[PDB]
Amino acid sequence: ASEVRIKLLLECTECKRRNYATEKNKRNTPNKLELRKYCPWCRKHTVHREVKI
Amino acid sequence: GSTRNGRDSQAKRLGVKRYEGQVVRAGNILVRQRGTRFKPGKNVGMGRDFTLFALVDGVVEFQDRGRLGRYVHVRPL
Amino acid sequence: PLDVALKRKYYEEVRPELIRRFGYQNVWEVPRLEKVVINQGLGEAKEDARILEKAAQELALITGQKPAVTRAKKSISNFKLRKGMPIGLRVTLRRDRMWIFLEKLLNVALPRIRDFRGLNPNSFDGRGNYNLGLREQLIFPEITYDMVDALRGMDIAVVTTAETDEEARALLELLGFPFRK
Amino acid sequence: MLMPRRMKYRKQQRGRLKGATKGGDYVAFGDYGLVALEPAWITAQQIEAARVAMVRHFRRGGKIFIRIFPDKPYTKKPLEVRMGKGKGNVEGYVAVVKPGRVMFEVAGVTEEQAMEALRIAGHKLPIKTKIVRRDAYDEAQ
Amino acid sequence: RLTAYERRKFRVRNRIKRTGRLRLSVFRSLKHIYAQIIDDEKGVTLVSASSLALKLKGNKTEVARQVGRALAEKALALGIKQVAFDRGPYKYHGRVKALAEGAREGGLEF
Amino acid sequence: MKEGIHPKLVPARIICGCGNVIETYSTKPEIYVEVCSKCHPFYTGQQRFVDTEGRVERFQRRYGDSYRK
RNA sequence: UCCCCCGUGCCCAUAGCGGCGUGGAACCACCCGUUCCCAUUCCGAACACGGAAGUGAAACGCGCCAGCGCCGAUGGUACUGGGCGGGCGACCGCCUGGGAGAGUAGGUCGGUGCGGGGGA
RNA sequence: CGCCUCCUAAAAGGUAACGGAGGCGCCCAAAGGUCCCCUCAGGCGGGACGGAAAUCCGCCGGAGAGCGCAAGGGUAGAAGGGGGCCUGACUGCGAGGCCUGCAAGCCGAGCAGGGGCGAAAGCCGGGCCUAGUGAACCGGUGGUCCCGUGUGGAAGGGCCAU
RNA sequence: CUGACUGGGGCCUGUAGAGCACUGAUAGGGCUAGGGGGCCCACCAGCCUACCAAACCCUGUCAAACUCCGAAGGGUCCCAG
Ligand SMILES: NC(=[NH2+])NCCC[C@H](N)C(=O)O
Ligand SMILES: [Mg+2]
Ligand SMILES: [Mg+2]
Ligand SMILES: [Mg+2]
Ligand SMILES: [Mg+2]
Ligand SMILES: [Mg+2]
Ligand SMILES: [Mg+2]
Ligand SMILES: [Mg+2]
Ligand SMILES: [Mg+2]
Ligand SMILES: [Mg+2]
Ligand SMILES: [Mg+2]
Ligand SMILES: [Mg+2]
Ligand SMILES: [Mg+2]
Ligand SMILES: [Mg+2]
Ligand SMILES: [Mg+2]
Ligand SMILES: [Mg+2]
Ligand SMILES: [Mg+2]
Ligand SMILES: [Mg+2]
Ligand SMILES: [Mg+2]
Ligand SMILES: [Mg+2]
Ligand SMILES: [Mg+2]
Ligand SMILES: [Mg+2]
Ligand SMILES: [Mg+2]
Ligand SMILES: [Mg+2]
Ligand SMILES: [Mg+2]
Ligand SMILES: [Mg+2]
Ligand SMILES: [Mg+2]
Ligand SMILES: [Mg+2]
Ligand SMILES: [Mg+2]
Ligand SMILES: [Mg+2]
Ligand SMILES: [Mg+2]
Ligand SMILES: [Mg+2]
Ligand SMILES: [Mg+2]
Ligand SMILES: [Mg+2]
Ligand SMILES: [Mg+2]
Ligand SMILES: [Mg+2]
Ligand SMILES: [Mg+2]
Ligand SMILES: [Mg+2]
Ligand SMILES: [Mg+2]
Ligand SMILES: [Mg+2]
Ligand SMILES: [Mg+2]
Ligand SMILES: [Mg+2]
Ligand SMILES: [Mg+2]
Ligand SMILES: [Mg+2]
Ligand SMILES: [Mg+2]
Ligand SMILES: [Mg+2]
Ligand SMILES: [Mg+2]
Ligand SMILES: [Mg+2]
Ligand SMILES: [Mg+2]
Ligand SMILES: [Mg+2]
Ligand SMILES: [Mg+2]
Ligand SMILES: [Mg+2]
Ligand SMILES: [Mg+2]
Ligand SMILES: [Mg+2]
Ligand SMILES: [Mg+2]
Ligand SMILES: [Mg+2]
Ligand SMILES: [Mg+2]
Ligand SMILES: [Mg+2]
Ligand SMILES: [Mg+2]
Ligand SMILES: [Mg+2]
Ligand SMILES: [Mg+2]
Ligand SMILES: [Mg+2]
Ligand SMILES: [Mg+2]
Ligand SMILES: [Mg+2]
Ligand SMILES: [Mg+2]
Ligand SMILES: [Mg+2]
Ligand SMILES: [Mg+2]
Ligand SMILES: [Mg+2]
Ligand SMILES: [Mg+2]
Ligand SMILES: [Mg+2]
Ligand SMILES: [Mg+2]
Ligand SMILES: [Mg+2]
Ligand SMILES: [Mg+2]
Ligand SMILES: [Mg+2]
Ligand SMILES: [Mg+2]
Ligand SMILES: [Mg+2]
Ligand SMILES: [Mg+2]
Ligand SMILES: [Mg+2]
Ligand SMILES: [Mg+2]
Ligand SMILES: [Mg+2]
Ligand SMILES: [Mg+2]
Ligand SMILES: [Mg+2]
Ligand SMILES: [Mg+2]
Ligand SMILES: [Mg+2]
Ligand SMILES: [Mg+2]
Ligand SMILES: [Mg+2]
Ligand SMILES: [Mg+2]
Ligand SMILES: [Mg+2]
Ligand SMILES: [Mg+2]
Ligand SMILES: [Mg+2]
Ligand SMILES: [Mg+2]
Ligand SMILES: [Mg+2]
Ligand SMILES: [Mg+2]
Ligand SMILES: [Mg+2]
Ligand SMILES: [Mg+2]
Ligand SMILES: [Mg+2]
Ligand SMILES: [Mg+2]
Ligand SMILES: [Mg+2]
Ligand SMILES: [Mg+2]
Ligand SMILES: [Mg+2]
Ligand SMILES: [Mg+2]
Ligand SMILES: [Mg+2]
Ligand SMILES: [Mg+2]
Ligand SMILES: [Mg+2]
Ligand SMILES: [Mg+2]
Ligand SMILES: [Mg+2]
Ligand SMILES: [Mg+2]
Ligand SMILES: [Mg+2]
Ligand SMILES: [Mg+2]
Ligand SMILES: [Mg+2]
Ligand SMILES: [Mg+2]
Ligand SMILES: [Mg+2]
Ligand SMILES: [Zn+2]
Ligand SMILES: [Zn+2]
Repeated sequence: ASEVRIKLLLECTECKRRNYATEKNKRNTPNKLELRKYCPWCRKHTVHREVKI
Repeated sequence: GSTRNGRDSQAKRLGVKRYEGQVVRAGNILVRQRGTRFKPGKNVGMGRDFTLFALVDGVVEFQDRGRLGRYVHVRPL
Repeated sequence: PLDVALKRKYYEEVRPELIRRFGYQNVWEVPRLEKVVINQGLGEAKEDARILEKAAQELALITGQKPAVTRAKKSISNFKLRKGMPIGLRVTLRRDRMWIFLEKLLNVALPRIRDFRGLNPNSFDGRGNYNLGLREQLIFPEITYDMVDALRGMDIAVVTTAETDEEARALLELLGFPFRK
Repeated sequence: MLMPRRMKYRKQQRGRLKGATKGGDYVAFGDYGLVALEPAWITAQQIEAARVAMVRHFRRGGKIFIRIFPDKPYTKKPLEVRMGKGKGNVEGYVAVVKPGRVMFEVAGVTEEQAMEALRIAGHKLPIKTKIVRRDAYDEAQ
Repeated sequence: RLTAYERRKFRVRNRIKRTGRLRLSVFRSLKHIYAQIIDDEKGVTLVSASSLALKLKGNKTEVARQVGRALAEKALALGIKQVAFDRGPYKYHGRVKALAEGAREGGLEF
Repeated sequence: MKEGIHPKLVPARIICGCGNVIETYSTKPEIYVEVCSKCHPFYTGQQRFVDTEGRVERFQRRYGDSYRK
């Protein structure tokens, strides 16, 4: 982790809860991360979006 | 006058943990190693750090297969 | 497969003469053409107008085959060269397309070569293959003065089933490869 | 004088001097040899003094073979410092020599010359030595 | 010095052997296609089937299928049900695939 | 061959200046060339174009034997 | 249960390199094609399909050859667990039990299981 | 001055000195999962510009290349190179162990939920592996709707995540 | 009755010694790119080297952070005293 390699949260796009923490390099990956992920509240996979940590 | 050395890391306690003929339970670590100095054989799994461990209750057996490497097996009891 | 003069000339005239000249005991033992590989060393397209798509369009008109990009194995300081850079074109001709290319190469191309004194007899693999290089692409009948932006030549590998240079010399010359010495 | 052109490591542990020579125990080139009777670290300067003594005796003619090489760095702390603060600096190089080692050989020279040169050479060395002559025993090695 | 063929063969086979299922090996020549179901723990073949042994005839794909069906019938007779497919150096496709499908139609489990 | 990435090869006439016509295959059905193997000086025996000169020099002067003897 | 071939294992070079010879009935391969399935950062080379005129040239299989590679004693030695001595030391020996590596003699151009197809 | 690698270290583990040498305080949205395919460095010969070294062809070449970065181990019967589809760089747990003064640190089959790749067998709880890190306390933000000082709320706290 | 210690058996190991196959060091010789030098040229090549020398080969060696090898021992589990 660094200024360019930031920590971030993944938010379930359906119920808006933050379910995962991870990182990316915002120089290499300037766009918000979009990833399918299991949401324990929705109890199914869901597109999760990057949200500021 | 001074030294620019003086560093060393902690010893990692690697090696075989269960020798041939030993009675192990499933999950028992058999070998701690760097890379595959020993390869998993029958009823032996391998973890992300090359750790060999028993998949079943049984008796540990070693085998040297020449160019194919040394293997660690577990024989069901 | 297409009826093509050179290919026909190989089976009808060249094979018997070779069987004669060396006395092979097996039909498979006699020198055959395996592939013609064409390579554009380029790398003048490393950066700059790294559109060598102009050259690929040219190679394809010559061979009827679309060349595949070659890329730098490693990065190089002095040639100003980073790993993975598109530096050349390479097309592997076999069978009917190989015959057709050589056919025009002998009849038309090499004659159109400037101050042509004949192919270099010494340019043989040692293992029975041959290689020659060109300065221009204008040599070929497919390419006209209009449609060409700059001068880029190529390497040509002719691969034979022959085990020796002697045998390979025999086959290639029989086909019509014009040697100076 | 003799020392490695290059090395993997600047400094070596001191180690030990047990046993007869590992090898190098038979005349292999010349007619006569100088054999080590005692273990020692033989310095590069000792080796060179031995060499120069032999060519000086020969004047012109003969051939000397030097069969040991000082690749072991010798270490000494700067004068009047205390213990600690790291290993001393490399001051020289030594050849490890054990009993039975043929250190020098000569050729192209009479027996009287070879005996005498090797004798003088021996006086430059920190150990007892023996003069030997090539043998069938050597030849069979 | 191994070949692409030899490496490819080892690669897919090693993976199969790790699972410890009975192994359904398939050899495909220019003319024929062969299958043996192998116990790699005892190093023994259990049941066999081929176009050469069945004197099969026609289209190589349709033949492959038939030797597959055949292998199944004999296999089920010995109580062999579950198996692992050993495509070896061959793509899972065409003739090999056909044999596989024929084995499955026969009730071989994989 | 992969489809749609290659120029199609059609029957073709390459027409040389010497009157040579070559039946072959190409991406352009008709082509004119200034030269071919059939007329090129290197190929045709040794048809030495403009200069079959043979040096001509240097004793080739012979103008003449007139100095006195 | 015998020989040949085709699969597939095991031992893990005594099995390998190189040289030479040999085999196509069968099998295997090359081969003949590229319509179809599938395929090439280009290429039916590969992968794949449909074939069956040809050739064992390539590959593969099987023999023979010890130039290389590989294996390798018996002796003897180094070293040493335990027991004792000697030297001011660097170090040197004895007893008992163990015992190399190098090298020498020599060995090796594989052996074997299971299932197929063929032959006697 | 913590951490990693090698040696010292006396062929299990461990083992000190202001002993001998080097590294870390990152990184990667692929440099991750899976399926399929591919195989190096180097030497020699051949080939326009082209060179010791750019790309091409042939032969030899078991690993001396590669594996982001130190070193060691490992490794082509891939962990290396390319492509397709992807997000398991899961949630809820966890038999059994390694290591170990404590607290930590490490490996982990298997079961369930909902998935990814694959015909399948199967693999997938990040990364060839060992460094890339920091206990409590105090406080922030998202969620939860557990407590709510007579009662309903609210203030403020708890719990889950960061 | 499981203990220290001991007998048998299996597995694990990389030290002593040794070796040079790997990483490096290494004297001499041979062979042979590369320079230095000398004849002979600027017409671009040639010839000679008791010169410094890469790679390779031979002979002979060196190594805690080298290993194609490799003990005695040591460790651990099982049965027995
Ligand atoms: N286990 C043994 N016998 N060791 C012998 C070495 C003892 C002594 N240093 C000697 O040279 O004699
Ligand atoms: Mg310092
Ligand atoms: Mg230190
Ligand atoms: Mg430290
Ligand atoms: Mg320590
Ligand atoms: Mg420690
Ligand atoms: Mg350590
Ligand atoms: Mg161990
Ligand atoms: Mg794992
Ligand atoms: Mg991993
Ligand atoms: Mg055993
Ligand atoms: Mg077993
Ligand atoms: Mg033919
Ligand atoms: Mg030549
Ligand atoms: Mg050839
Ligand atoms: Mg033209
Ligand atoms: Mg000391
Ligand atoms: Mg001294
Ligand atoms: Mg000292
Ligand atoms: Mg002082
Ligand atoms: Mg000190
Ligand atoms: Mg000192
Ligand atoms: Mg000194
Ligand atoms: Mg010595
Ligand atoms: Mg003296
Ligand atoms: Mg010797
Ligand atoms: Mg298509
Ligand atoms: Mg077979
Ligand atoms: Mg052979
Ligand atoms: Mg024959
Ligand atoms: Mg043969
Ligand atoms: Mg036939
Ligand atoms: Mg026949
Ligand atoms: Mg088509
Ligand atoms: Mg059709
Ligand atoms: Mg084809
Ligand atoms: Mg094929
Ligand atoms: Mg046919
Ligand atoms: Mg043949
Ligand atoms: Mg094959
Ligand atoms: Mg023999
Ligand atoms: Mg051996
Ligand atoms: Mg030996
Ligand atoms: Mg002995
Ligand atoms: Mg003792
Ligand atoms: Mg002592
Ligand atoms: Mg002794
Ligand atoms: Mg003794
Ligand atoms: Mg004894
Ligand atoms: Mg030993
Ligand atoms: Mg021995
Ligand atoms: Mg052999
Ligand atoms: Mg076999
Ligand atoms: Mg067996
Ligand atoms: Mg049989
Ligand atoms: Mg039979
Ligand atoms: Mg240690
Ligand atoms: Mg240690
Ligand atoms: Mg230890
Ligand atoms: Mg110890
Ligand atoms: Mg422990
Ligand atoms: Mg300090
Ligand atoms: Mg530091
Ligand atoms: Mg990718
Ligand atoms: Mg992928
Ligand atoms: Mg190469
Ligand atoms: Mg070249
Ligand atoms: Mg050039
Ligand atoms: Mg070049
Ligand atoms: Mg490497
Ligand atoms: Mg991949
Ligand atoms: Mg999808
Ligand atoms: Mg536990
Ligand atoms: Mg603990
Ligand atoms: Mg730690
Ligand atoms: Mg599941
Ligand atoms: Mg599922
Ligand atoms: Mg699933
Ligand atoms: Mg599916
Ligand atoms: Mg599944
Ligand atoms: Mg799991
Ligand atoms: Mg990685
Ligand atoms: Mg990592
Ligand atoms: Mg990876
Ligand atoms: Mg941590
Ligand atoms: Mg904390
Ligand atoms: Mg406090
Ligand atoms: Mg708080
Ligand atoms: Mg709250
Ligand atoms: Mg409430
Ligand atoms: Mg209230
Ligand atoms: Mg109210
Ligand atoms: Mg209430
Ligand atoms: Mg409210
Ligand atoms: Mg609240
Ligand atoms: Mg938390
Ligand atoms: Mg008792
Ligand atoms: Mg006990
Ligand atoms: Mg006990
Ligand atoms: Mg005991
Ligand atoms: Mg030693
Ligand atoms: Mg060495
Ligand atoms: Mg030697
Ligand atoms: Mg030593
Ligand atoms: Mg040594
Ligand atoms: Mg050491
Ligand atoms: Mg050592
Ligand atoms: Mg040995
Ligand atoms: Mg032992
Ligand atoms: Mg013991
Ligand atoms: Mg024991
Ligand atoms: Mg007892
Ligand atoms: Zn949700
Ligand atoms: Zn013409």
